[PDB]
Amino acid sequence: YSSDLPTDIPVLSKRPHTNLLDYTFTTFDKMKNWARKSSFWPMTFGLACCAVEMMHVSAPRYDQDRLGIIFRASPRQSDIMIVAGTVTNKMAPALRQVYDQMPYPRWVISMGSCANGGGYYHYSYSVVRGVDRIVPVDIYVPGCPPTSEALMYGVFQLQKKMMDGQTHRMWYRSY
Amino acid sequence: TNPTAFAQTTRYVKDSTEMRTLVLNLYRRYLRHSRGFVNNYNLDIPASQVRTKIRQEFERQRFVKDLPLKNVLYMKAQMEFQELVNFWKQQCHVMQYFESIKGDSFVQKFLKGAQ
Amino acid sequence: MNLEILDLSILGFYSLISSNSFESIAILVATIMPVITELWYNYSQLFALLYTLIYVGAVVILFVFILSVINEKESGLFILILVLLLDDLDDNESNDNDYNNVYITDYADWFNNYNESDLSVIGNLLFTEYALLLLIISFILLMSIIGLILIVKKD
Amino acid sequence: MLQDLFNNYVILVGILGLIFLGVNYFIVESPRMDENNGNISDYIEKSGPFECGFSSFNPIPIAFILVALLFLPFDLEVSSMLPYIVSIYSVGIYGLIIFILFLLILIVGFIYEFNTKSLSITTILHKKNKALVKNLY
Amino acid sequence: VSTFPLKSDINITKSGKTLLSVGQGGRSSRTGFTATVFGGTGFLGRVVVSKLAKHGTNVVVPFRNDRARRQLKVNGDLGVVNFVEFDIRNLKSIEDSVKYSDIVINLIGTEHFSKNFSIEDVNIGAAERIAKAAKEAGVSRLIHVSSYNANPSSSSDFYATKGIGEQVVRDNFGPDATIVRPAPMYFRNSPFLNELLQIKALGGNVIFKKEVYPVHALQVGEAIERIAFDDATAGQTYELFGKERYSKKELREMIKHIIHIGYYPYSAGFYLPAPEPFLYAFALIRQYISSQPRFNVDQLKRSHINQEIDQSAKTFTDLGMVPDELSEYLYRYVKPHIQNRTVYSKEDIEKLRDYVNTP
Amino acid sequence: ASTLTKEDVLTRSVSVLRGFEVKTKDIDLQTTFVQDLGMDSLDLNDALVALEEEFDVVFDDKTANEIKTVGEVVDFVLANYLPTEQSINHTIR
Amino acid sequence: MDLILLMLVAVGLNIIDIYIMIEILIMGCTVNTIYSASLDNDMIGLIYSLIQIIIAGVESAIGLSILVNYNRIRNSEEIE
Ligand SMILES: CCCCCCCCCCCCCCCCCC(=O)OC[C@H](COP(=O)(O)OCCN)OC(=O)CCCCCCCCCCCCCCCCC
Ligand SMILES: CCCCCCCCCCCCCCCCCC(=O)OC[C@H](COP(=O)(O)OCCN)OC(=O)CCCCCCCCCCCCCCCCC
Ligand SMILES: NC(=O)C1=CN([C@@H]2O[C@H](COP(=O)(O)OP(=O)(O)OC[C@H]3O[C@@H](n4cnc5c(N)ncnc54)[C@H](OP(=O)(O)O)[C@@H]3O)[C@@H](O)[C@H]2O)C=CC1
Ligand SMILES: CCCCCCCCCCCC(=O)OC[C@H](COP(=O)(O)OCC[N+](C)(C)C)OC(=O)CCCCCCCCCCC
Ligand code: SF4
Repeated sequence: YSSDLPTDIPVLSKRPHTNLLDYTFTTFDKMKNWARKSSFWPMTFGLACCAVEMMHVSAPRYDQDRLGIIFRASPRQSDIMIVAGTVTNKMAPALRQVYDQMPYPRWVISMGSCANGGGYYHYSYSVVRGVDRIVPVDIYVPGCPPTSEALMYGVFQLQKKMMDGQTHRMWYRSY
Repeated sequence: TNPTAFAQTTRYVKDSTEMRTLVLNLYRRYLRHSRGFVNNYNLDIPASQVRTKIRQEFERQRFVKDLPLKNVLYMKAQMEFQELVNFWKQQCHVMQYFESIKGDSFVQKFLKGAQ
Repeated sequence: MNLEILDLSILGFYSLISSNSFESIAILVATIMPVITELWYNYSQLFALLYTLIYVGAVVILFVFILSVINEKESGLFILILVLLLDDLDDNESNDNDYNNVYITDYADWFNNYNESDLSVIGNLLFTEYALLLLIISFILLMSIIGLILIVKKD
Repeated sequence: MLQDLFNNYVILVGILGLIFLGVNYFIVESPRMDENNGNISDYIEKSGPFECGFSSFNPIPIAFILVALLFLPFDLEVSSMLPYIVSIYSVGIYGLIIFILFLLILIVGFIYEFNTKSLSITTILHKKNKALVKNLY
Repeated sequence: VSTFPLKSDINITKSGKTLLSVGQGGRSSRTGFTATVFGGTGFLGRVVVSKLAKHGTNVVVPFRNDRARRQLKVNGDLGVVNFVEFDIRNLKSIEDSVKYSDIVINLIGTEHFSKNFSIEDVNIGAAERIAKAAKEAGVSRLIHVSSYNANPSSSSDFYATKGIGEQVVRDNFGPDATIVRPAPMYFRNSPFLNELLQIKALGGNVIFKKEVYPVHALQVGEAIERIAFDDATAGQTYELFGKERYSKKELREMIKHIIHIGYYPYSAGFYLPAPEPFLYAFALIRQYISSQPRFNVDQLKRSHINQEIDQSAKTFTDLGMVPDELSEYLYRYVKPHIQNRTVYSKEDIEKLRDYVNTP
Repeated sequence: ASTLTKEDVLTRSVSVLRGFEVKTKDIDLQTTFVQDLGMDSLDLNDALVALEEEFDVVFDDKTANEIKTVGEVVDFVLANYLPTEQSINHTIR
Repeated sequence: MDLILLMLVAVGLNIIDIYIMIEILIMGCTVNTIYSASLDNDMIGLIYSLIQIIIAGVESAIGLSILVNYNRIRNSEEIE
């Protein structure tokens, strides 16, 4: 057959808009990502001492609600899952069931040392050494516990990633 | 306080013969719930398979001799019954319970690293 | 193109294929709504509302109330279609051909200077002319209140 | 009089309903776009019940069932007072005396349910106590 | 898998690198390899990638979809699974995923041409660029995946381009390259089965009369794993298929009967007799109106062609693995879509299969 | 009602017994369980539980050590057979 | 095609389904009454319709009250 693939055509995250369609599907991506950037509804998965900080963000001093963050208990209504606190072995199968029920798109934030890599209880017979063995993670917040601002900083960095989503342009250019 | 479903008092049995009859009823209790274990945990193996594995479990350790260690083996097997019948173990643990499992010559172990 | 006919044809289908008590309850609502709508137009608007306030608002949400306390368990397609198509051939509940296919009119009169709603006349008659009917119906409702307790209340 | 404007409103709301149904089927990114792991029907893990994470396997009391049944009488009582609302004047005193009788009969129904405590949920299955008494012999 | 995949702890590649595996084969063990799995984010890749990472082989997975690569990192340990953003039209990004790679696996293959790629441009143009670029970086081993009915002279676009994909690789990577032909695999969210479970399958009689040799995707996932760690299997052609022969129409009624799906099949749309021109016209019309990959004109022809076993190739037993039958695994993979559950065991599939064939 | 008779239990009992390793294929009322069929504890429990799955009758702990013949089980089912209660839909409509 | 009793096929196979059919049948008599009352321009017929709706309402309550007690009877063991 006849085939000729160029070589200097760049990757999607580096490819500039060229024609008018590349501006149309960038509008749809920004408009759609802006909706998810603002309506950032995590799930109250507080497990351990890290959960106290996740409450203090909702406290009047920081007021997560001002940024459009409204915790939703049910996984179906929550598009984020802030895994805060130690993930014991007795919990890990249950955590996977809660994660798999989140409709796409879905993000996971690992807050604190226990959720990241084991933390204090890394050498425990009944502690998962890092929740990344169970669910994919998009951002890691370091601390013990991370300060209420550190979680907000971790939220902001993930927001900056969501605003970089290019799904509807990917169909036009990478698919 | 009200004890949960399928509970028994922890008693230090001081008879060889009574322990024999306690076990025999227990083995039937597992077989009676053979259909349930398939439907409760959604196991891929049919009802006859579970009974086959349960029999392989009961046949395995029937030759123990110490009565003080008979009660301990009867006590913990009761807990395994109580945990399973009350639907306490997660689905994954039962699936992996039955999914567990000939050696190799010295040259085969020498080359790769043995243990 | 009376679109009222199509809706009944659908309801005449799901009634035959109804399997569990979910389907039968939905038949009741899907019967009331063509009743309510065809009464809102055409004949009487007052009783199109009086259906909704009483039928749906009192009995139908009591149907689904008890049904959740009852149970939830569990020819072909050409026969069901054949049954409907033959059942649809004749749809004249009357057989007075002159009375069906001839239209009429009424002549308005200006004598009733005291125009009032149809409900005001009903109240003006049910509360004065036929008060006995009203007072017996109250007595029946009293019987039900005492009747419903004795049947259900175990003690 | 003249409800053509209302009719168009009813049509518009009906048409607007489909727009709520259809807009999702067009705006959402396809399954391959986010993770491609599976369709809704195939993704049984997601398309399943939620029970706080752990998998599991309404016999309502008499009172709850009894309150619902007693709604049917009292609702027919209230909804049968509609004729008196639009004709409170013309029926005059005679309608007013009939109307009060139509309630006093229904008050006896109200009185009867009050005394028997039929509405209360009641707590008889539990909360029992006894006094310890020595039985010297 | 078992406990440790490598036959010997020290393995020398064709490039002279001396790789020593460490550990007892756990998550925290290593094997010293670096297997770049192109198209790893796909259905087949997520099995190829998973097995390689858990045993300690570094996996470089070039992706074009950003949100689909996140789940591949769970399988490996820290640094085991690596990511490179790329496109087949970006040559430089291709050379980023092969610079440190000792194993290069090719899985890229499409059935539907899009507004950016044709069937040839992917089964050949991607494969040719990938294979030739890997050689220039001193890649020791290349493994390739093609159709199960590769034929240079076939009138089907998929089979014609996939066959030429075998030639163009061997003229680019050279004698070292290997070609593996997988039969339609069945697994969770398998494209082979997703067509059978769909209720509204227009042209169901025509599409499902094709014949196949279904193979369990896990074994093919291990089939590449066995080949990866061995240098004895260079320059070969492998066709992997299952012993017991099944046809889609035999499966479709077998599938439906397990789900217990009187009047319903006649109404919901299970059997949609449609004219042959209409099927050809419908596929063409959607090809310019659709936005997601639909049923293609090419799969209208493939439905008339049955699977052919090639005797020049080598079976599973050549690698020491006995292929598993669809009977022992068909029930569990549709168990998501199904008083007392009836589990259709391995033998009882025939008794179901008996009930389908009986008129 | 209890529609099982003595013959019905006896006829269907053999088929279950023909499904397990039995020393002789001749089984009737007089046939034993431990002696004629050579069944030990675990072997005999599977057949006894199997008859519970077909005859739908539960054997208690009192009879456990007191079972010696297959006629007793056949006669036991008749004394302990009831039809499961049918919901309001099945019974009256 | 009503003389072949076709409506019996359209009824469900539970006691609650029989209750529904009766109320549909009684509702047919009210719609006929409203048809007769309106055309004649008679408010005596509309009084009859109001009574039919009210009376048929009570009958619904008594039927479900009996059914609920009947259904409770089967599950009336109350051992715990
Ligand atoms: C706003 C309109 C929304 C309509 C939603 C349902 C549309 C389907 C058509 C139903 C209306 C036709 C009239 C018959 C009443 C429904 C009886 C019925 O059988 O519904 C079937 C419905 C669809 O399921 P299906 O697969 O077709 O049947 C087999 C299901 N195992 O399965 C069901 O049991 C229905 C589940 C939802 C029940 C909601 C309450 C019923 C709908 C009330 C509003 C509709 C009013 C009627 C409109 C049509 C009037 C002719
Ligand atoms: C496109 C058309 C669609 C039409 C829809 C209906 C299709 C036909 C369905 C079956 C019709 C049978 C009934 C016919 C109508 C009822 C009888 C009737 O009204 O009379 C018509 C017919 C002849 O009447 P005719 O003599 O012409 O009267 C003229 C007087 N100037 O009377 C007859 O002689 C009919 C013969 C009836 C006698 C034999 C049957 C009765 C015995 C079996 C009854 C079944 C059991 C019922 C038991 C009663 C319960 C106690
Ligand atoms: N059981 C089966 O699935 C069958 C196996 N095969 C063949 O085996 C091979 C494995 O494919 P399989 O995983 O099973 O199915 P998929 O179609 O899901 O695999 C496609 C993979 O290759 C990528 N791909 C396709 N086109 C491009 C492109 N222009 N540029 C970059 N990447 C591209 C995809 O990227 P991405 O997904 O990230 O967009 C994906 O990673 C295929 O060739 C298939 O035809 C033969 C018959 C059926
Ligand atoms: C009818 C449908 C409902 C309403 C639709 C609107 C919903 C809200 C849209 C959110 C948009 C958004 O988020 O835009 C804001 C984001 C945030 O910037 P950033 O993501 O960091 O990239 C920007 C920086 N760059 C590109 C260098 C990396 O982009 C923009 O600054 C877009 C550019 C500004 C556009 C201004 C001109 C267009 C005006 C259009 C209005 C008349
Ligand atoms: S990381 Fe520290 S604060 Fe957070 S749960 Fe673990 S021990 Fe508690």
